[PDB]
Amino acid sequence: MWIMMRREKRDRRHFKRMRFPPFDDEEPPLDYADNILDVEPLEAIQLELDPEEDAPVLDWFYDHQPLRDSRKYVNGSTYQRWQFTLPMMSTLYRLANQLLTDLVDDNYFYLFDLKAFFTSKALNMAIPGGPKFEPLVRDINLQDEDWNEFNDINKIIIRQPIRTEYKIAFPYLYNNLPHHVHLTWYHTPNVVFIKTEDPDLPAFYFDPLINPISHRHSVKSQEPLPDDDEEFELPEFVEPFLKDTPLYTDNTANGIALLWAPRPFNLRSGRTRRALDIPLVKNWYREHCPAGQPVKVRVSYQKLLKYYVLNALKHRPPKAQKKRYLFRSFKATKFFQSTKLDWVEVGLQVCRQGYNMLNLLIHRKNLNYLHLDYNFNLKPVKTLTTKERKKSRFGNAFHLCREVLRLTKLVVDSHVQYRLGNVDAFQLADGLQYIFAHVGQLTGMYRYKYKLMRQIRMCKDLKHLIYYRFNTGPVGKGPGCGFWAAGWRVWLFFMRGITPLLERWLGNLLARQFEGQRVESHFDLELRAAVMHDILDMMPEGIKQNKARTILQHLSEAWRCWKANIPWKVPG
Amino acid sequence: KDKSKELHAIKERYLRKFVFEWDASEDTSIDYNPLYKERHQVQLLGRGFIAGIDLKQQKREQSRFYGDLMEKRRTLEEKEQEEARLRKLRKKEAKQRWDDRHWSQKKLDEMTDRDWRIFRED
Amino acid sequence: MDFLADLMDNSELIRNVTLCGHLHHGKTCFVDCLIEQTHPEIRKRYDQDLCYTDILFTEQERGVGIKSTPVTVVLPDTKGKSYLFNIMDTPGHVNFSDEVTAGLRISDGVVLFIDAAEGVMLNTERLIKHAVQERLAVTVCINKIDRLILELKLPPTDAYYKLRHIVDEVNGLISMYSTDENLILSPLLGNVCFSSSQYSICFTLGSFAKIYADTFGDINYQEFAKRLWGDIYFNPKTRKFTKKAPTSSSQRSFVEFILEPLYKILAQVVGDVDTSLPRTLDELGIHLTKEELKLNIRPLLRLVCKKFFGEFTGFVDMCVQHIPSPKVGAKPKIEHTYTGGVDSDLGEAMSDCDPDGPLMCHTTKMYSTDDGVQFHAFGRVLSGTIHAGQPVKVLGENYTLEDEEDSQICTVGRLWISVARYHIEVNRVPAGNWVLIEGVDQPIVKTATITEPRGNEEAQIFRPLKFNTTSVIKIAVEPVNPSELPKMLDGLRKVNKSYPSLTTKVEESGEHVILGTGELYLDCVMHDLRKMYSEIDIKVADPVVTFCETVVETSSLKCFAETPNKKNKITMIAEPLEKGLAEDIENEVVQITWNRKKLGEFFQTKYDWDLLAARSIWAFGPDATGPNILVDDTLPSEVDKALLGSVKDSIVQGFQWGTREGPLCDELIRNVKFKILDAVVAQEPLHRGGGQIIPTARRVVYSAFLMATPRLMEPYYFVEVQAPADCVSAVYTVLARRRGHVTQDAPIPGSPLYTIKAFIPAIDSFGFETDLRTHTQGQAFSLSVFHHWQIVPGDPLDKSIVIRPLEPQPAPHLAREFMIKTRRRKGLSEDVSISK
RNA sequence: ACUCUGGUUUCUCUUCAGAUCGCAUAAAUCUUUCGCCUUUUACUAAAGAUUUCCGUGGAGAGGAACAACUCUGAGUCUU
Ligand SMILES: O=P(O)(O)O[C@H]1[C@@H](OP(=O)(O)O)[C@@H](OP(=O)(O)O)[C@@H](OP(=O)(O)O)[C@@H](OP(=O)(O)O)[C@H]1OP(=O)(O)O
Repeated sequence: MWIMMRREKRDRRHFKRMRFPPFDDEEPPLDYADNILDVEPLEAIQLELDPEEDAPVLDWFYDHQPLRDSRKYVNGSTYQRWQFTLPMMSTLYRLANQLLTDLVDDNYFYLFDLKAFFTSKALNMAIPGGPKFEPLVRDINLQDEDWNEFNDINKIIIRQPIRTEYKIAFPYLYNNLPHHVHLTWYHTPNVVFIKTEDPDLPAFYFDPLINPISHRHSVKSQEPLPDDDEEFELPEFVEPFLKDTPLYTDNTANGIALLWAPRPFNLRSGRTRRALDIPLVKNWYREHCPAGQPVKVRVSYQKLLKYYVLNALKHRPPKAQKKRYLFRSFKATKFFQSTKLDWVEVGLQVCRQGYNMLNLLIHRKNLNYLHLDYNFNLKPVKTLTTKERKKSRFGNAFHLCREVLRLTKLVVDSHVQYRLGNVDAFQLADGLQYIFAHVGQLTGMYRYKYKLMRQIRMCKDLKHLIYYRFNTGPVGKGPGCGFWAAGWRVWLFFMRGITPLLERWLGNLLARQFEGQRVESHFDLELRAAVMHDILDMMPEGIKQNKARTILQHLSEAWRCWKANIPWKVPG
Repeated sequence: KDKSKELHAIKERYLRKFVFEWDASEDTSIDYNPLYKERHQVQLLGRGFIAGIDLKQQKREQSRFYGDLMEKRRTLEEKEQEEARLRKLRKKEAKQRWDDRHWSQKKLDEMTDRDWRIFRED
Repeated sequence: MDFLADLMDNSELIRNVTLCGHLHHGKTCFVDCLIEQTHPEIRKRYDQDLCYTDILFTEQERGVGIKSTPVTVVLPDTKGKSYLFNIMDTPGHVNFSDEVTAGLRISDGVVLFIDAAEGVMLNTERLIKHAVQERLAVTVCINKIDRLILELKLPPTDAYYKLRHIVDEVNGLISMYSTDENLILSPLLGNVCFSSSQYSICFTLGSFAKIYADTFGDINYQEFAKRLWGDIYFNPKTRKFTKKAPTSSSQRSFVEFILEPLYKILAQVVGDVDTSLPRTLDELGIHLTKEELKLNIRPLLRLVCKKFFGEFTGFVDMCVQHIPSPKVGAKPKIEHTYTGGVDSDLGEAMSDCDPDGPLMCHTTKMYSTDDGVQFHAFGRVLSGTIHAGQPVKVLGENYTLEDEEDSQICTVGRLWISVARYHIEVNRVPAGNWVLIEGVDQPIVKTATITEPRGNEEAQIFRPLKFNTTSVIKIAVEPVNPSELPKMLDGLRKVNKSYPSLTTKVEESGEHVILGTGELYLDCVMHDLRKMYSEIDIKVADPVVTFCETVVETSSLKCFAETPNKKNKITMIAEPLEKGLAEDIENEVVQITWNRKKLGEFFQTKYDWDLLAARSIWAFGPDATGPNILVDDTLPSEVDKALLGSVKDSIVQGFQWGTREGPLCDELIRNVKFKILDAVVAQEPLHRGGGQIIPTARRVVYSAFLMATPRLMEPYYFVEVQAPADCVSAVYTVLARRRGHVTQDAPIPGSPLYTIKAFIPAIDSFGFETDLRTHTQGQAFSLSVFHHWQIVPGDPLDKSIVIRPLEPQPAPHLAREFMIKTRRRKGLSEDVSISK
């Protein structure tokens, strides 16, 4: 997809960004039965596969769940623990060369490892390509260490300044107070690998990239050696172990080149991951630097790395659970049914369901001067008198729910536009990327939860990362990028974060029964209450219990006397 | 200007508003010395290329140092296949350069339905 | 398990080895493979290297071995005979040369490791020299053979060419260091092994002949083990090995019957793993199940090579018959190690390694515990037998027969022989073996001769641990809060114990100074000092370099010195030595133990010194190997020789200490010749005591040095870097920034990597190891080690030179800037005065 | 080359989770430290400690589908 979306952006001199919202207002979403069901969908974005090379993946490459039926490759319909042959894996690796840096070792990540970033954070220091962090401990006084006879300038020889990366490589030599510091010097022997470029060549070839050995025989540095027919003879049976098998097959160069492939492509087999959990451009901002790119994407690189390092550092092991699935209990319940359905139908269904929910929440107190349209915009039917304006107000939770519903409605309507032939597949992808990269502009949800700015900025940073890698060479600048999966996942992690908050606020709101400077108030009232409770408890239950106020007054008088430092001795 | 900057750095060491665009003050790549201002980009034996950047753009942008090294070391007996593979590549991406062509020099018979949509969009 | 102790008792089935080699050459992985061979429950992770011997945490995080680790293991041989192996896998970093020597004194065998794709490197160039100088049998094991196939993809003929080029380069290079002509290494002879640690491949020609014999049968693996390596070939029709080519497209025997099958099998397990893999395992007898065929390529390769080759018999029989046993290697070890040599009674008692003879075990390491309180010494019992609870006598490094005060009688608490992570407690350790002695930490720093009490009356000590490099870099250490200073004194003592060349020192200004070899070395030692021993906070000064003081020309006047009584008067002249003479002193080429005739002929021939003085040379600088020299040049008529011979000792005593301190600042004096032109000694031994001569000796030495034009000598590190050809300019630009200069830039044969050898000032080399990799984005890499000393540019004693606070000065000011701050660091006066 | 050998897939229930549960990564609450500081609701950005959320591995149990085509180790491994 990356290799082709760069071509239609180069082929289409101009590109038509799909309208947003792609649908009109005050108009309900189109019914699935009458329009979508009959219309034949347009062709999807797909690369024609060369049967001469890509044959191992030619049969199933663009399926919904590839090799789902093949019991040989996958375990079954649960779709976990796939097994892939080497031709298959080599073909996939060659096809994914546009999304894979050709780094064999990790020595290129000398001071851009996450351990070095942990060190930089714990030292309040920044690698030039690395992110900035707040100090772990302020230690401003420790920053203001006095001019002693130890750190005296006149005793110090300065030849080359002690740069930050020096103090990071050796955080126990060049600096002081190295708390919560990590070490990394993993200079793995730099693997000397020369990937083949000739389709036709011996797999074990002495390509000119290797300096010649230049074998010599000038000096008679002889060794114990025999002559011809000298007290030795070989049996006729004995031979080299492998004579029939060739020295190198056709799948030898691909197999060897597959050893030094990135992490996903050095596995013969492995478990299945979700679509959310695959960061495609993860190995892009992890790179050392952008090669001569402007400031607004350099800062994007540091801001991506900052969040990456923050997540790596703040990571915790998942807590032990009991595995109570949610939809499984729904299937157990008599109130739900299962059915295979088209996704676009599901979106048009959920948009109506959420619109009905929000209209019910609006008409919960029977205030007819607030109206929700089909684009999830809450508008007054008439200019609001102040009493009615204040009377019809909703907390941040309702607005957040409405705005996330607007986001999902925008996505669903874009897909409907694709299905109705209103836009092209390229146009659909570009529109989806614009939605997932400009949620703030399209939906004002950040005005109802400030933390969203992070995600907002995160997505924009991702855009910059992909664009500068997308608009390269003859591509030019324009709205021709549809690499939406980079920023698409972020709003889903935001979704899993906010799901219980809304599922709790709505539950409190949509229920039969509704529910909705403290230490100095703690030990005064509670202590006095406990004292009075005990005294009245052991005090006899007779008519004498009229003396409760007397006991309280005695307590107050004793407290006053201690406060007034005056002798207090009640005689009786 | 490197000297004054590095001496200044030595002296440093030893002595409501919903904005989405970041600030330029969070940039950290600023360097006072050349060895980190201009890092030697990994040529990666010339056969390895950065992921996001296009391939042939890197090839023509490359320092060509390994190109001339190969020109020096390669012998005539194994240059024929190099020339043949290079010309075959040039031909096979020339297929894409000519078959997949902009409508500005595609005639009506050459112009296809996809090219028709390209022209109408324009 | 008890068979371990039974074999422990014997002293002829035991080998003491060091798997010394360059940085990251698979030594630790080799020991890990041996452990995986012996212990079945210890299985390496699929991806992460287990690194069994890397027991301390800092090397588990930095990825580089730091401290040698003992490994005691029973290994079957090619014929199946068990052998007890003592393995000292020394750290490979050149800045960690301490532990190589520390493990080399207590070992008889050297098993070199060379990367197949890297060839001979900087480190190995010094280990071959060191092992030859310590008189050990040297054996080479080219490790990481897989790199020639799975990474380089060389043709098998070119793979053999690379292997022979790295094999003969070892032989060619070692011929300079080894006087004897029995030290020629070749796999056909049995000196050379070939291995890939990651995939557990390991073989000598004998072992592979054993595999073929195992398969086909009726094969004598010795005769076929011979006639494999070399330029000879194999004739498929006559079944005979011939020097000449049997065909036009012939192939060497080694490639034809060893390298080619390896190529084919590993290509079949990395290519066509699904189609032609069962076919190539049926042809080899390797039967595998379904579940062990579903792994990734690397574990599958390791498993298949384990099944095919089998146990590590090639290394075992390579080691057994090519390094001497302790009972055989004791004589050279003693004549090079024991101070008295073999001649003394104890010396002769060592030539046979009698388990019941006198016990004078030698300890050369300190392996701390997990709490860091007590230090478990590690040493070789060269003779005798030790027991738990035995009352033993620990000697020292300054202990002599006359100085009986440098010893302590201790109690050996427990005894256990250690193999990396787990230790095996034993009540008795016989002779010729290794042991961690416990409870002897108190009276020892570094080496010790732990011997019998009141049983070894005339026993001497073992020679001090001589190193290959020199402790050059110098860092100041203080506590953050001086209220816990004593907490840091014991930590400094502990790190001084656990680091053979660490040199703690307190100077006049109340400054604590730590001496080390390199940046990584000091990083590790201070990490130990902080998080391990002291568990307090420590301020560190930025690293500084120790300097030296020298002369270039004779003094303008014959400055002299007299005792306060104004009776004795010594006049001396300081002049430089011949170029290269200083090196011929530090290399032990000539000693003070030489007779007069031999030294006279030496200086008459090699240095054309007149015999009138060639037989009148008293001392050689500070200590014994000091590069300076004291020369007696007074005419006999004016100075009575009988009267001279009384102060002949005291003058040297004031000179061997006079050159150690240095007048300019507290730095060594190097490359200086002292001529005495006049001596007026007291005619009576009353007023000419040491307390009067020695101050006069140091004063006249300082006066001659100062009147002679003085200079500072800075130590240059010899830096090799390996980078691809696209980064060679990226090394030139960096090295030109730090006053360095490149000597050579040689491409490594059989690999695109280069090797740039250059010199760089040690004070200018701080961060260069990081200044290079970051500039080349990690492709280049550098290693540094002290090479020589050079006159610092400029005159150190010019008053017109102004030292600005916080910016580098040009070259001419360096000699003035370096000492003065050093003087300021020493707490001395601002300038130098003739009175000093 | 004789034997017995005997399923995998799928959907649930119940627990245990050491481990990158996850080669991915959100939100909330609380306690400190800053920033702001004009009150909640949003925040600020680091630390620590929690919780819910999207997922996961293992073990067992119960059904359903290939439950019956197989298949695997064992063996005396029978010219
Ligand atoms: O205005 P600039 O800062 O120079 O950047 C613009 C801007 O994008 P950003 O401002 O987000 O970088 C454009 O529109 P907005 O994104 O502001 O709406 C558009 O970006 P889109 O394609 O996302 O609309 C365009 O990009 P292009 O030239 O590819 O059309 C380009 O962004 P880049 O500077 O990242 O190229």
